[PDB]
Amino acid sequence: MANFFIDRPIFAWVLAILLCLTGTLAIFSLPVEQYPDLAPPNVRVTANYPGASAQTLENTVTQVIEQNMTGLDNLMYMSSQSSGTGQASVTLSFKAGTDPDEAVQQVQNQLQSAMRKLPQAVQNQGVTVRKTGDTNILTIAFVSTDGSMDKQDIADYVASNIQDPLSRVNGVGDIDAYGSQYSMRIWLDPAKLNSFQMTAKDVTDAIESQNAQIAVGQLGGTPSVDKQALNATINAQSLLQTPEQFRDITLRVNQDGSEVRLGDVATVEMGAEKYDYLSRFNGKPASGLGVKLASGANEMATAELVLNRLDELAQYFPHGLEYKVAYETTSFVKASIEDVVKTLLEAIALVFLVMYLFLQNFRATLIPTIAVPVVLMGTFSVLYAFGYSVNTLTMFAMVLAIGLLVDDAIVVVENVERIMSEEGLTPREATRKSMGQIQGALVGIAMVLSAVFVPMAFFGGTTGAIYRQFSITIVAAMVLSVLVAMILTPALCATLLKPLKKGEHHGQKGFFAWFNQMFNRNAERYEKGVAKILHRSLRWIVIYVLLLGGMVFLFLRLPTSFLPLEDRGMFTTSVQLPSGSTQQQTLKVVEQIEKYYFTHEKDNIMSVFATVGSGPGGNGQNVARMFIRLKDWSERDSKTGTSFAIIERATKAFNQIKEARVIASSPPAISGLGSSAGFDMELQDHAGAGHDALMAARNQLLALAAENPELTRVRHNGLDDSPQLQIDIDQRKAQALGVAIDDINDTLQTAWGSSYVNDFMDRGRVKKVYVQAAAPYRMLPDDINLWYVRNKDGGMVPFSAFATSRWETGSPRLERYNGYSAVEIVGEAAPGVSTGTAMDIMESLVKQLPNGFGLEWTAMSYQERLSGAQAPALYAISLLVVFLCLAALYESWSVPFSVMLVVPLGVIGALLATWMRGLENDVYFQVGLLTVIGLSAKNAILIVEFANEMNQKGHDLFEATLHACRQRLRPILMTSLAFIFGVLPMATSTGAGSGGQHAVGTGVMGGMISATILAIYFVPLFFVLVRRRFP
Repeated sequence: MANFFIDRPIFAWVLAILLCLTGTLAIFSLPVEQYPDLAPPNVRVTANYPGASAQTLENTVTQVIEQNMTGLDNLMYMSSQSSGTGQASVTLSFKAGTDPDEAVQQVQNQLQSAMRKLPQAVQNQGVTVRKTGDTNILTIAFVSTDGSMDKQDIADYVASNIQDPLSRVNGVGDIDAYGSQYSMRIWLDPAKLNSFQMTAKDVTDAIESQNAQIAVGQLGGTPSVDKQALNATINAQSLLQTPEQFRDITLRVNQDGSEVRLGDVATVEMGAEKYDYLSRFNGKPASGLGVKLASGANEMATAELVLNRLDELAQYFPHGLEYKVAYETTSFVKASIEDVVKTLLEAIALVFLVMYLFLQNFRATLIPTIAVPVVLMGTFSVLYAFGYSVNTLTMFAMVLAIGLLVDDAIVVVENVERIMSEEGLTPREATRKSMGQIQGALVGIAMVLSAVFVPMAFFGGTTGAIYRQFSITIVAAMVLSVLVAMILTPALCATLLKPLKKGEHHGQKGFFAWFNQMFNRNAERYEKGVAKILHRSLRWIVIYVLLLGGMVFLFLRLPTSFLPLEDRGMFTTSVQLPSGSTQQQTLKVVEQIEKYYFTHEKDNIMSVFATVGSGPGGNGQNVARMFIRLKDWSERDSKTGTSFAIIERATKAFNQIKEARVIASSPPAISGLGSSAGFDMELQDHAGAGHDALMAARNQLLALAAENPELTRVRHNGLDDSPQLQIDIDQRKAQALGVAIDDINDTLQTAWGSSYVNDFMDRGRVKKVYVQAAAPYRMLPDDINLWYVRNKDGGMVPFSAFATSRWETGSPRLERYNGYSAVEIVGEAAPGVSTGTAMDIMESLVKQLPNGFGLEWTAMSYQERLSGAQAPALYAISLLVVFLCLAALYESWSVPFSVMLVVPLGVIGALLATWMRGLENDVYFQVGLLTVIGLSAKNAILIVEFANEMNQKGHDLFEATLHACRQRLRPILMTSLAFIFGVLPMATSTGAGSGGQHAVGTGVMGGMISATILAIYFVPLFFVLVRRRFP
């Protein structure tokens, strides 16, 4: 095919132009983001029962939903939790590859069956089915500088005027709000109600009757009289708006003309619907607004548009109110893209530099400078065709892929240059000769490289998708480069490469002449060394065995991780007070934490956005979450001001706070990924022994795990049991007094708990109406006796006559896994112990527990259980395919063994480098290891192919091998030096994303150095041995 395009340069140019144009269009079209959708589709069903308990919520909502979530497709497992707050969450985790839209549609369809079975209050509150894969782009906090606007006012203004326009931006998918909008609040007073012989049910009925919209009908609705004049819509009373109107709601009118209004028995104010959240920004009350990206759009552009629109809205803000960004991802992703494109351009520049250093021809130097960009455009086109996008992973693969295309261009241009400068052939004739002698080698290289990179695509789970991104990117780049190498590059070498090789060589003096002399001397020394090692094989065979053993040792010593941690610009601090603690104490602890942040780590912090009333382990009054944002990477020191150093200091500082367990942590890149040491287990109760038996079994299992040295940091993710109040309503006594049990239950539910009675309109927006007791009358257990219920005769019966309260213990949050009462016991495998071994130890411990208690692994542990040693099988198949392709290429069964033995040569250097630098065996290291394997394999393939060709034509074995290794020295050195210097900025990058860049740079640098040093000697040795034996 190469000879076809050598005579037709215009055809190759046309194809290159088409590829470049398509690549440009793809670049303009494809999305850009930090990471793609890499997680099994998880769907969460959230139901809210105001004032409910954990037991009541589980009985009436959680179990009902679970029993109807049947018939779902690709459902890995079901996890549910019922919290004492009044929120029940059912999480349905589907298998990887399931369509998220289909999954959420199925979950919604199954929920519709059980909607009527839910309690009326739960239905009124609304049950929403949403994915859990939400990625928050920004967390904007609105704070009143003047102080005129209170927290409730700020939240209402945001929900009214800000949440609407921002949600209409193209890239916005969802906008979470951390504040509660204004809602009409009615605070009942038991003494007043008893004074007027009223009840909470009367108030609820009056509100529902006097605050409603009624559609009467039409004035001339068909059928009508013969000569009806007009047809007009008829309307009736409208929703009440002001709190004063609610105070005028007439409960009853006395026979004397006196009236009893709603304001007479209650206090009406416009407050928040949910008082649980106490969001605070930099010590001042504030409300948050989290915007989440819609799939398929640029997160950077979406964030920019959201900020621009909010700036537009900022012109109409009331005095005092200002919007502050407490969390941003635009800076990190912009820095990542800038670093990737900088590395690509610098790699191209270094390719130019090395090409002019070795070949010393300007046009020959241009030849690869124009061949790499067309391959890049082709790769971008393929990525757009496959539906991919510019991610961190895809960009890293593109950086890795730069080695292969550069290597192909280097080898072809160097071969044609050598033919021109030695045989004196015409540029066209030299190109034809080079293509004739290297044509099959390129196809074999393409096939073996594909076999190197393809198998990692078929791994399962989130790690499987992460590997698939790199695999597809690199394979597309390799195929495009091979196609370009056989089409475009020969045309360039035959067209724009001047025949004056002698003239080009003649005009050489200074550093170029000295470099040529040094290279000639080093090549002579290398050839002499190769001859020496060929004449003495046993020592170097022993050396190879020792290198293999050291490779095994270093692989065993390398810790394993999934993604490196980078200074993302912010970290998160969490606070959890002991159970049964009010939100005032949590606020005090949060104030202490933020004072610490603003005092000591002042030089690095920029803004801390706390949120009392929610956080890890479930929402509650004793749980708080804080988002701490740091300054730009340049401003803070890169030695003592790094995010890791800040959290290291904070954890030491936070561990001295006995009040609550406050722990600082850095957010993971992907929520799905977890630490390799850690594991998740769900100790279930199959026999239905009860909650108390389950808790006792959990305590025993935790004790056993703490005893075992193979398990470290084992704990439950749930909440420990807390005291609760049990009201005993004497049914017989209540009925003897004449009271109705339904009235008692309604009074308790709408007095102590809330009651979403109806809706009202405020400033053109509908807001909820809640009826509940005033704060001082729902605090102590003795506040129950303050209420009075009305019997049949109309008299008021005290609550103490038919009720008694006692203290008991109950779990604040009840959790279920796959429909069984379970507790999530999370632990971490001890260092030096296999994760599978830790899981087996935990399973044995669960066996030691009393019967009826099983175990089920979740998330990462379950994924590991499913994917059992798939990688060894996939790479064994890959090795077999490589062997078959090489045997076909070399027309022998023994020669391919020579190439396959060079794989350990390049991996030992990468292992040694990543071990010395202290890095770990992350996925980036895996990709770099595969790339260095591929490059070493390509070098060995070229060497053995040249040697085999010369031997077949007749050149002895020793002489042929020496000549082949002499010929291949220059291109191998050229490619190795170019790739090393291209990835050197990655290995020494300080700033955003330094983690993955350091990983890839160190791995590639070590691997390439080791390969280019060892292979150039060992490959001739292997070839000579196998050809001597002829097996």
